[PDB]
Amino acid sequence: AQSVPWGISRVQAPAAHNRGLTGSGVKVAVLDTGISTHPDLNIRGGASFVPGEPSTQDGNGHGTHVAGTIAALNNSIGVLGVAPSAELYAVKVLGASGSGSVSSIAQGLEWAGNNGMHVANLSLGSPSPSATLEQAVNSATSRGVLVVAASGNSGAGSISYPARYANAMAVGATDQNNNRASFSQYGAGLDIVAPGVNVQSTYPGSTYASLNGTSMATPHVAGAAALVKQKNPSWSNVQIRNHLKNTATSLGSTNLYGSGLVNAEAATR
Amino acid sequence: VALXPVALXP
Ligand SMILES: [Ca+2]
Ligand SMILES: [Ca+2]
Repeated sequence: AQSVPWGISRVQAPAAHNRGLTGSGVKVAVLDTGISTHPDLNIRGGASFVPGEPSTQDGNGHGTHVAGTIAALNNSIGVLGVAPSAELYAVKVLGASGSGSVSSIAQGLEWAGNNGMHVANLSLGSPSPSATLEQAVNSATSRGVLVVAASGNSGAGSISYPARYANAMAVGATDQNNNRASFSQYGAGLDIVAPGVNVQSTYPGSTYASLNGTSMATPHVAGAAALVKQKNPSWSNVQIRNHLKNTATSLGSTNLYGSGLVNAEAATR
Repeated sequence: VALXPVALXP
């Protein structure tokens, strides 16, 4: 039977699904370690920019887990994504070890902009800025891509890059009580938060795993953006971004939580 | 560097 992970319920995705909003027709690029073929995922395509790993299959597990939060299929098995009918593209920019270069990430962002992706999920970061990365985020934004990125897991009061760049939407992590997870980076630039503790999702080997981190929070927001895009196909990346923020549930200080907890019901009503 | 598994530059 299919389970609905706590985080999917918390962001109120089922209410959106009841309106017929599932992310149908919306192209979402997952810039990560790959996405492995899985009975609870439909992968529409992708590309790899990691030397030595020509396929988009996932040798780490991280990308597959992130992908299932966005779009695990609505059926009789596994779990359920925020946007179960979104069109997932696997853009491999990190290797099986979990590391990548700024060059590979920038190639992924260029690919997303050149190939019509509307949302790009970046569950990755670095404590250091890179002009190359900044330019790539800005270029993708100008081509219509909503770039969604994780705030980081150091627990500090400043956020990682690329999330810290203006044109990336930065996502922090909450726990089961809507508290900021202790590891979740916060501070100037934080846009919004989403569940990032004990997140069950798809994992390679046709199985499921529960993981923690801002990497897991981020795809809740990427998924919510796809729901808004399906409802409002003429809306631009920045319009979608602001609408998600404006309809978020305030949790207190914008410094700790940004606009608050993403709410897919409010964002699609 | 990095958050958990993803790092990129220092
Ligand atoms: Ca399922
Ligand atoms: Ca930002």
